[PDB]
Formats: sequence, C-alpha cells, structure tokens
Amino acid sequence: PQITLWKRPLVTIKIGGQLKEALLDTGADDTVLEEMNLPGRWKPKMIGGIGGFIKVRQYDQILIEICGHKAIGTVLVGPTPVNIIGRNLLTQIGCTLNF
Amino acid sequence: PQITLWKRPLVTIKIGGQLKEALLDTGADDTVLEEMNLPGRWKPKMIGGIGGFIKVRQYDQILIEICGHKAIGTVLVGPTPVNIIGRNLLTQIGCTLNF
Ligand SMILES: CC(C)CN(C[C@@H](O)[C@H](Cc1cc(F)cc(F)c1)NC(=O)O[C@H]1CO[C@H]2OCC[C@H]21)S(=O)(=O)c1ccc([C@@H](C)O)cc1
Repeated sequence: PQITLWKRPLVTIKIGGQLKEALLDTGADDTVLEEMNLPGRWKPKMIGGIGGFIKVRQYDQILIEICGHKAIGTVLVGPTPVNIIGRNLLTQIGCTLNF
Repeated sequence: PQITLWKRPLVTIKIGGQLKEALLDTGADDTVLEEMNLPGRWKPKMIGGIGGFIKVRQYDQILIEICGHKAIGTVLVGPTPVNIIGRNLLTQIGCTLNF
C-alpha cells in the first residue's frame, strides 16, 4: 500500500517460519534483523551505522515475505536494536518514495 | 517526484545558506546532519543507532529546502556518518512509501 511517515513504517514479515515486525528503511542498503533462529550457512561480516559498528552473520538467498510481497536476498543477523528492511529487499517488492 | 530504491535516495538540500546532500531515510524518526556550522542556540542530546549513541546538538525551527520543498523542524548536528532526513521532515514535504 501507500504508507505515510507520521508513524514508524513497520510491516509484518515472515522469515524462516517466524513472524516478526520490521522497519521499512530507505536509509539502509541491506536488511539487518535482530538475533533470530536462521537455518543455513553464513559468513561473518560487520556493518556500521550511527554510533559505530556491529558484527553480523551474513546469510544469502534467504526467503522473506514482507507484507505479502515475497523477496529473496541477503539478510544480516546480529545485535541490531530493530529489524530493518533495507533497499536490497525493498527493490524486490517495488517500494518507492513519493513526495 | 517518484524515487526508486535501486540506488541510495540522495537529494540536494539547502540549510543555513549551505548546499549539502542528504539521505531520505524512512527509518529515521529524526534529522541528523554531518558536522556543520548552523546559526542559533542549541541543546545537548544523545541519539541511538545501530552502533550505539552519538552526542549531537539539537537545533529547533531550522529551515531546510529539500529538493525545492521547504520545511522547518528540529535538526540534529553531530558525528553521523551521513546526513539523514528523518520522518519529522519527510512528513512535511508530503513524502510517502509506495509498494
Ligand atoms: C545511518 C544510516 C545511513 C544507516 N542506518 C539506517 C537508518 O535508517 C537507521 C535505522 C535504525 C533505526 C533504529 F530505530 C535503530 C537503529 F539502530 C537503526 N536510523 C537511525 O540511525 O536513525 C536515528 C535518527 O533517527 C532516530 O530514530 C531511529 C534511530 C535514530 S543503519 O540502520 O545504521 C544501517 C542499515 C544497514 C546497513 C547495512 C547492512 O547495509 C548499515 C547500517
């Protein structure tokens, strides 16, 4: 749908049979999820934001259903305060900014 | 306009007579700008991100021209890696998410 920005743009996601709520984040190049139970192989990686850097697990070709729109891409898992859906997955559901 | 998210959604802003480039960031509740010299009084504050917290100066009722659209609101200035246009100002220019 069309989302106004008067509140945090949170959506219900389905990942690994698990339901979570995540932030549609146009300021994020990639998707970063709070620690969760994810299956498969991964390779260590670190990401930086406001306040510094955190160490994350990099998972590729991860299925995630975002508000009924399905996308597959890299998902990072680590000590983020909030689940954030970055542009790597927003592009797959056809998300655009409009002003 | 309408912006696809295949690249970073960067726009030209004019604040304090200075031209800069900022990220239209739906994941930010607040506007945070890289170090710059802005006129007026300010108030210390702490903001939190992925890596932790940074100390910024809070400036209120600051005029900002975002891609030709004028907005006034609180602007924070501090050691952010990138200039961020948050939801406090995106709502004023009529910015929406679309998927
Ligand atoms: C600094 C920008 C360019 C990058 N970031 C995106 C922003 O949108 C964050 C999102 C966020 C929200 C939050 F609630 C907690 C939190 F930790 C992060 N916003 C933010 O820091 O906003 C400030 C100002 O507003 C305030 O409200 C919200 C918190 C406060 S990032 O997440 O660091 C990031 C994402 C992806 C990667 C890689 C994997 O691509 C690297 C880094």
